[PDB]
Amino acid sequence: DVHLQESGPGLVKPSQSLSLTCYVTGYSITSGYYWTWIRQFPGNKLEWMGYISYDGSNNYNPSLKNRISITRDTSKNQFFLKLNSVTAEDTASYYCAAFYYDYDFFFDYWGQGTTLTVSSAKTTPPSVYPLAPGSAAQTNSMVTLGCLVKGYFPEPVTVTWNSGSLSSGVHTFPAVLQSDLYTLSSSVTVPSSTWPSETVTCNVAHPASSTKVDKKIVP
Amino acid sequence: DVHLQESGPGLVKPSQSLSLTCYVTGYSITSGYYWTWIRQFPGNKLEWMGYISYDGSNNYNPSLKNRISITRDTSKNQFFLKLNSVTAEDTASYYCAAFYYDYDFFFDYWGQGTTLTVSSAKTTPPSVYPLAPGSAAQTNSMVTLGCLVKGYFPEPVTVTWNSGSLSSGVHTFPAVLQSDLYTLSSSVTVPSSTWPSETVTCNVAHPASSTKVDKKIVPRD
Amino acid sequence: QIVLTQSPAIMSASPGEKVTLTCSASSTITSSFLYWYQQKPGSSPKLWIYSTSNLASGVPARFSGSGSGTSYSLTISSLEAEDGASYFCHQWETFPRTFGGGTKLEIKRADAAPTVSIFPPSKIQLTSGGASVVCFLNNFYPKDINVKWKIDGSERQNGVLNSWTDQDSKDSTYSMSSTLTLTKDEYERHNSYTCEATHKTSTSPIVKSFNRN
Amino acid sequence: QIVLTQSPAIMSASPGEKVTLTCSASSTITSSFLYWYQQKPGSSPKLWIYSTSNLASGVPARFSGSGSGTSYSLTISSLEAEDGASYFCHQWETFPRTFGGGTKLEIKRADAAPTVSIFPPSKIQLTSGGASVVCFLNNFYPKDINVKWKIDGSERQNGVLNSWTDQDSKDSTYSMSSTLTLTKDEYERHNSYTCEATHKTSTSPIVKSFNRN
Amino acid sequence: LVASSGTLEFITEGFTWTGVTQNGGSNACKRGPGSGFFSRLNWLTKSGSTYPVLNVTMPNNDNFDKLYIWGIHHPSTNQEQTSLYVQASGRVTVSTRRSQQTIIPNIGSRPWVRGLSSRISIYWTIVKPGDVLVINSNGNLIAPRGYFKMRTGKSSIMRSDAPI
Amino acid sequence: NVTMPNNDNFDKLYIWGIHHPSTNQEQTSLYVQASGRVTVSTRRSQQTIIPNIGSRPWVRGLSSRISIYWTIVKPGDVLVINSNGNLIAPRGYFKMRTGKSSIMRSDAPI
Ligand SMILES: *[C@@H]1O[C@H](CO)[C@@H](O[C@@H]2O[C@H](CO)[C@@H](O[C@@H]3O[C@H](CO)[C@@H](O)[C@H](O)[C@@H]3O)[C@H](O)[C@H]2NC(C)=O)[C@H](O)[C@H]1NC(C)=O
Ligand SMILES: *[C@@H]1O[C@H](CO)[C@@H](O[C@@H]2O[C@H](CO)[C@@H](O[C@@H]3O[C@H](CO)[C@@H](O)[C@H](O)[C@@H]3O)[C@H](O)[C@H]2NC(C)=O)[C@H](O)[C@H]1NC(C)=O
Repeated sequence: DVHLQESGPGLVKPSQSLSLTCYVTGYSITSGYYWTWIRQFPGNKLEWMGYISYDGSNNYNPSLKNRISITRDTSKNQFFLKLNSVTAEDTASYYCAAFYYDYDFFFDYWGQGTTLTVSSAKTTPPSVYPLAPGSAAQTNSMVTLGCLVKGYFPEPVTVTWNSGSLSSGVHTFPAVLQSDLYTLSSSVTVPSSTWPSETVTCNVAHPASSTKVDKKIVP
Repeated sequence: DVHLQESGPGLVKPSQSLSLTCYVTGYSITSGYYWTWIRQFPGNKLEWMGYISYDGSNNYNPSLKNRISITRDTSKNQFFLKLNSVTAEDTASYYCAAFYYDYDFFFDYWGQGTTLTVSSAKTTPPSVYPLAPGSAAQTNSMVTLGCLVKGYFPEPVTVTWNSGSLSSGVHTFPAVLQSDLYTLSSSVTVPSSTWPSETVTCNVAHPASSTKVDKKIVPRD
Repeated sequence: QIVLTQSPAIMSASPGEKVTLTCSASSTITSSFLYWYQQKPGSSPKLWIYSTSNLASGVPARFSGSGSGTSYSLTISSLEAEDGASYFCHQWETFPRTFGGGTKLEIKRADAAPTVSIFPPSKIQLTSGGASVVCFLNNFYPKDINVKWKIDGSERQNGVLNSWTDQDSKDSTYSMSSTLTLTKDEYERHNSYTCEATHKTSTSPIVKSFNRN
Repeated sequence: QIVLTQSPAIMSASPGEKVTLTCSASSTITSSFLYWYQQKPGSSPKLWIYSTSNLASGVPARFSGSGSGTSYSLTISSLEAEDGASYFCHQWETFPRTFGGGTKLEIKRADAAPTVSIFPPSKIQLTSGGASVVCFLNNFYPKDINVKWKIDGSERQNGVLNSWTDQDSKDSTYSMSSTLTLTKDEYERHNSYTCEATHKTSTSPIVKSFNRN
Repeated sequence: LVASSGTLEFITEGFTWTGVTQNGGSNACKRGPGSGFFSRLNWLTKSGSTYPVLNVTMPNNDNFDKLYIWGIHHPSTNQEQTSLYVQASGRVTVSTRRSQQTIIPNIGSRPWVRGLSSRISIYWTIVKPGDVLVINSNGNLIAPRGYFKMRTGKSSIMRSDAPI
Repeated sequence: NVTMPNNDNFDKLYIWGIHHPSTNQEQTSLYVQASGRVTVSTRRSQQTIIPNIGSRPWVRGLSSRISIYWTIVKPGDVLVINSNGNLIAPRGYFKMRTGKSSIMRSDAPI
């Protein structure tokens, strides 16, 4: 089939220019299909940004032309985005896709999508502190562990357990933002007993700051 | 799911009514093939219980019609079994399947199969105790662990290791029956050393009693 | 300028009910330029119905499809844990492609209480002048709950921050997270730190902190 | 109405021998309504030969096939550990579909000893009044072996139960399992508990228990 | 032959199309207000998440020749198939004791006609009295709802702009 | 991949065929490959066929069947058969006369 990979910065300051990129593989973006860019805002609202079909330099953007501006590179078989002068209003999730269209049929391809964050504040590494029940116990049943991520930006980070092996029973909440920094928490839960014994660590990663660090839990 | 799935109780008291079920997936049992039930007894002897082809309400049962009685539900595309009044003689493994047929060809599909047990005992949850060598060692080579299932009924139960990851070197013995209860044991065997360190558990399951529980072999060095 | 407005915007039902989302539209759209997308968190809209009434390469039967004028539909035979998500009707009539909001879908499950636990600020977290006391409130029913951070005494706002999560996969439950951040000093002020989970579950607010000797 | 009888019913051979199953039949069946099934434990009969002589979608070459009047056959070029199982000739002539018994097929391999181990009753198992002392005797040769539970002294029956297994996959070995059950008390009666594995392997019955501390 | 038969009298025998979605509809073959299709034809697509192999038998007991008008569907993209028929490669087979003809669909891109870029191929099978019709498809079958009566008579057809 | 040349001074007539199974498994069963293929050619000829698996009405027991095909090779040409399944190959060629014969449907007695 065809594949598409978003791409570009995780952030920018209000005013510069944004410049996404999609890499298609399995179809000459000159052989049909309307290569488009679609994003949705923090509020989870899908908004159509426009396209550029095999039809060429058509683009045939939306109703925010002023800057949504697109390209294609038939050689590299890839297409791009611009959006020029941006604001914080423009921070969201940017996706690229292709549609088929027929009067009786329809069919699309999207993408992992790239997150862009538009803000002044600076890319700033996070610190990881472990949440153990320590002091007082109160168990005789299932136990719960934490491990929180605080003081980071720009979004987003990824949390796990013993390298992903501990999937079930873990709730990683939505980081909450305060004065130019994010702070979140994850919530694993191992067997009533099984842990003290066994080693259990969270794996925190912040692409933004090349930060990859784990912090084994202990009582 | 996309073949044949048997179904029904794990047991019943001599005389009531047994009522199996087969869920086919991938063919309208109204499009050819003879959807039949076959069962084999404890002694391991396959017995042809009968059918019901696309041919409709045909059934065309065996020589034990008296009760073997079959149905189909085209809508749900699924067919059933009755056997009416049952004895203990009738306790065994019930399989459902479809046959092709052609004078020059033949080809079938079967099933995981369901075990039914005809007795008047009470379905009763099992207890799981772990088998570690603790006390004295005597190793310098591979180590062996246990984990036994005792006091359960009606059959059957399933045992495993670390969620099925430890497949090789494990023996799960035939549960032995005594006074209305089964008691079996499984026998894993991890590397000479590789264990104390690594976690190892057996996953015990008793459908009959919605019981699912594991017991990590707590090293008792 | 097309104006699509899906109705419930956020809603629930049970495993078996006959759920039905709608989606109006500024003007009229031809019966084959309206579609529906089924998006779950962490994914990306997945196509679900083209030409107003045809299921995409995967969608299960329970999902009918309809629509005529400036008004369309969805509908579910029954309803499965699985079917729980948000839907967006898409349009392709006139050139500025539109979507409108969407209709979230929580499902019918239990009614059961939280499982809480209180936490001490790390030795690390401390060695930083920071004191983060986080309290988890996992797998409870109704998305709505209300905590209260006490210490030695306390009812109103302090310096807490919370962030619930979305209905779980197979739990279709929820979990929330309050976190108490203080000065290393202000923390080594007392050794009294309670978290108060208040629920529809029971009248007496499952308290947690150091409820023992 | 039409009874089939496969001959050896239970038999063995070696990796390389020319194995040959038969199957008689009350009356006559037309060379194309007789099949064979290859069943291994825990599975379900797997088809092996249709129309009296054609291998089904997978069966390997080593299996020839045949049969004429009221008498048929099987046959294997060599014989591999794998081919080791049980077989049933099916018949589809007259309406009461038949199958007859089957011919088991154990294999030949080594002559080698058990690997034994003794186990204490669980802290749990105990806390219930029960004391299950289990002793495993794995992957030995000849299915025949004889344990003896000792304690302090003992040759005859006591309160033990056993259950051997079937010829292994690639080992074509066996394993057994005696299990001693007692009253918590009667167990906390002495601290001696030997299991005695006696085999064709050596004359001196591989004992295990606490042959150290 | 339809001209020489001189009669579109249609018997409407009913098939059992269990496990696929009957009565199709295209916006290019609309019936009044919305989508529609060919009166004498049935368009089958997946059940919900699949397309089982179809095997329907429809004998002919009347004393006259029966004329079956059926066909196959040709999608535009290898995915348009997947989309409709599950299997990635359809297959249609219509036969009798003396007949037999089998078709596979061709996936591709035709010119844009009345919206659609894919299309259908129309075929026919007549079954003589005392013979059965059999259809066996695992995708793209555009099955028939019944047979057309077969006259011998003295009729024809003519291209002519002369007013009657 | 077989080849069988024609050295004689006369047109050779080959009558062969291809087999169509009833189930996607009757193929597997018989020809291993999930999709047969047969090709019979010459320097000037060439014709290839692919089996249509399915269910034909019950005829003489069987529900599957065979498709008969023909190929003639002119003196000084070679015949080539290339199948990976369902091939119902020929055991030889028929002689090709030119003469003055025909065939007639009649019930009159000789
Ligand atoms: C392969 O290429 C052909 C042509 O290059 C594609 O067909 C074209 O498909 C587009 C839509 O994808 C049709 O565009 C529409 O044309 C009408 C008529 O002028 C206009 O009113 C619409 O607004 C739109 O422009 C176009 O008609 C059609 N062209 C032709 C002659 O076929 C075909 O879809 C391509 N297939 C793939 C899979 O890429
Ligand atoms: C596809 O459907 C057709 C018909 O629905 C199936 O053909 C039928 O196959 C059965 C056996 O599978 C034949 O049954 C035998 O018929 C004779 C003739 O009267 C009878 O003496 C035997 O006892 C038995 O009933 C049946 O004749 C045959 N019918 C026809 C017209 O084909 C076909 O097998 C199906 N294919 C698949 C794979 O489902």
